[PDB]
Amino acid sequence: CTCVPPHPQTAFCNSDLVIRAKFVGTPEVNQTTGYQRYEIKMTKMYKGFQADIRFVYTPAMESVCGYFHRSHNRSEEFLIAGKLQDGLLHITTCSFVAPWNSLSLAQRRGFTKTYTVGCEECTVFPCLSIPCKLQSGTHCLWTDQLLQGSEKGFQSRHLACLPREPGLCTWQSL
Amino acid sequence: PGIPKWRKTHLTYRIVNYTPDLPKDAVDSAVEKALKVWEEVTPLTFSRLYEGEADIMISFAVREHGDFYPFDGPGNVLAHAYAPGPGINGDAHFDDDEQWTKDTTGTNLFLVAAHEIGHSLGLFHSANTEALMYPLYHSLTDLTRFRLSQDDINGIQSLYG
Ligand SMILES: [Ca+2]
Ligand SMILES: [Ca+2]
Ligand SMILES: [Ca+2]
Ligand SMILES: [Zn+2]
Ligand SMILES: [Zn+2]
Repeated sequence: CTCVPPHPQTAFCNSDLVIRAKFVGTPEVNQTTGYQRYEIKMTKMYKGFQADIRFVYTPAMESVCGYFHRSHNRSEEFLIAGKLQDGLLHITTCSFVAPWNSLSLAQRRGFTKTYTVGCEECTVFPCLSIPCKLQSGTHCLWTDQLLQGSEKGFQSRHLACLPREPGLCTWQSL
Repeated sequence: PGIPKWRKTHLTYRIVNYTPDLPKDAVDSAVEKALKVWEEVTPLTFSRLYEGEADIMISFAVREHGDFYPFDGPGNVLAHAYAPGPGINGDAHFDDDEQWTKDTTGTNLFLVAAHEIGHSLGLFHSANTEALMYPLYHSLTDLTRFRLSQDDINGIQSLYG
């Protein structure tokens, strides 16, 4: 399973559900769907109030993009950003999932109130190669991966892609 | 328990689907070094089939494509694959809603493909970011001297010696 991890903004905007929760148990594997399930408890909800949820579903094996919870729960709260498919919260290897306390303030702000600001006219665009190519005034080029080698970098931890005026989005600080 | 590995050293493969992103010649080349990268450090071998059932079946697809795990259009998941075994086990799948490239100016088939083959051979994801078995698309400046991580090597040699 090969991913391009997304920016936190992109995680937020394109997730149906964004919650903070603790993993409470071992995964249970449901053959019949090819998916496994983690029992969580939702400690706050940021996106999705068109729901009340206490399970998380992901594929059963790593190779096919299944998420394995490394932590064994200090009662770490985890930020989970994922899709609602047929009532169920779904995540994969590629989904944005991370311990809450490891996020910067700049990310906590944003997930709380600042990300939804640029959600749907602005786009964060991942740069693979370094010609890169900007698509439009509404795209921000995400260069953390190329420049510092890992998506856990500056644009991702302190910046968001917000409007300046209509037709123009720009990297902006939280 | 349960440590999946091919019990046969001599393996077989087939490119069944092709992407339009690249020439039909490009797709093939990409796959060859993908396997040769593993072949180099193991006693494995690979033979190509153009017909019928190969062990590792290579496919390009979009969204629903005959398994439990729909692709998700442009981005995010680029590909996935299956551990050794019969049938869909061993196969590898690629999301054609990506733009597969011979170079790194997009999503490099060779790089993605060799990672997924590693799965088909029985390896899991690594936590080392330089490892080919790392799940986040690396995308590097000169494919010339891409090298197999030592983790990678140890992993595949631990399975096949
Ligand atoms: Ca995809
Ligand atoms: Ca197979
Ligand atoms: Ca394509
Ligand atoms: Zn993988
Ligand atoms: Zn598939």
